Amino acid sequence: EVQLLQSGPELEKPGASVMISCKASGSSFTGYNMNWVRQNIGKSLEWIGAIDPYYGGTSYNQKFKGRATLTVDKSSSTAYMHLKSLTSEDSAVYYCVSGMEYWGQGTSVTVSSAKTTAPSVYPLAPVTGSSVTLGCLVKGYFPEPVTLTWNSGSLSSGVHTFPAVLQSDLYTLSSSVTVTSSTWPSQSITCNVAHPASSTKVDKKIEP
Amino acid sequence: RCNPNMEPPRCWAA
Amino acid sequence: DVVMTQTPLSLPVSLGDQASISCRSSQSLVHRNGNTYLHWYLQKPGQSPKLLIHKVSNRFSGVPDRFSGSGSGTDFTLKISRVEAEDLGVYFCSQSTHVPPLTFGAGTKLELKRADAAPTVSIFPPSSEQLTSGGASVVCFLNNFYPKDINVKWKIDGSERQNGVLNSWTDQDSKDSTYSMSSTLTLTKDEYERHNSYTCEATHKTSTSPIVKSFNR
Repeated sequence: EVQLLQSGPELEKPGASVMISCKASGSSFTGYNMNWVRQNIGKSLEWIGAIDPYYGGTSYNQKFKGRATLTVDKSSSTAYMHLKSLTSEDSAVYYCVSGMEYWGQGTSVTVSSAKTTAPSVYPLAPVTGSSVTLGCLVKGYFPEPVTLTWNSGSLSSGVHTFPAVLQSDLYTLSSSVTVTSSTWPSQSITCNVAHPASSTKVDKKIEP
Repeated sequence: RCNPNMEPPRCWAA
Repeated sequence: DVVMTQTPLSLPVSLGDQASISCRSSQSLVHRNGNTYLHWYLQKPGQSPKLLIHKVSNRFSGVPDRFSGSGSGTDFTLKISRVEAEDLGVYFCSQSTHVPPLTFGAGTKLELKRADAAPTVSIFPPSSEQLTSGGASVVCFLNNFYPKDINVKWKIDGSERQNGVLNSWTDQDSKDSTYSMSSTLTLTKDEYERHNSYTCEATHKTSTSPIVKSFNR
């Protein structure tokens, strides 16, 4: 039982560098090599390299061209991965993996030139068996994340909130809510959206 | 060190 | 580098079914020392991968008996004898015989079967709020469908528009095992106002004909 704790989400600009940590405990270790593997939007996995905590030797994936640097701080049971000359290609979730057996929780790295940007929030009104569908469009924000609810969680059944997608170089998200057709517009439906990075909190009532 | 359960005992870290 | 090819990419199953996933390597993974460093991981949704099988057939600590690995040389198979809900996820093979680099297959998604279901399609004109701002996004939801393969086109006054379309798909739904999709077409206000008929057009297994929802501006 090796427990591996990784540092939090990183946002960097193109050309910059990133360093992520991995704190090892357990359990516990047999001093196995610490590996680093990233996973891109498509869920494919790419091994970056491995370092031996003991004598400090390393093995790197040639394809990184020495942009990657692995180190260990023996005195603190901490491994680090440093990656330089970042491009959008390097946006991924990065994992530390002890002896290829135990995986950390992953660290999101987003490489982007975008600056923090509040979204615009738009109500999506219709025009259906027993039901009607409404929606909410949260357009042009940066960075992740946003949170979205309907009538403050009152409606959660039959909600679909879709993964944000990065229609360059800002995020857009949408959400639909499906209710009994007799109940709207006779009853109010409202989209509640928050985007903390921009101090955005808005409620949009959907009107006929 | 090498993890003989996942890789050769005489791996690059040996 | 060793290329790892897994098949199929997706495998629908019912609970209790037997399931079988294949991994082919571009080179023999038999090491000089006589061992074969072929391993299998499962990544559940929202989680990190976990080791299931190492060196072809050895179950890792805590892994149940229903998982079994076999194969040799360049041909390998993970079998699950009686599938449970906790087994649903993405299975990846990896090899560490020839390194660097260690390599992985692209993964096989184990998903739950259910009866086929046509999408519920809803279409939405731009809000006034957005038109004020000079933009016009038209949105289409295609909700609670099965199976997961689906296509959408946008057609405006009898011509397809492919520029400015943004799609997002959910993962399989925890309750009802369906999929959903959202498609947004973004135009300028002036562009939107230059046309009258807007249609979201889908193809899905559940109809031989396209499934359309439309409005007139």
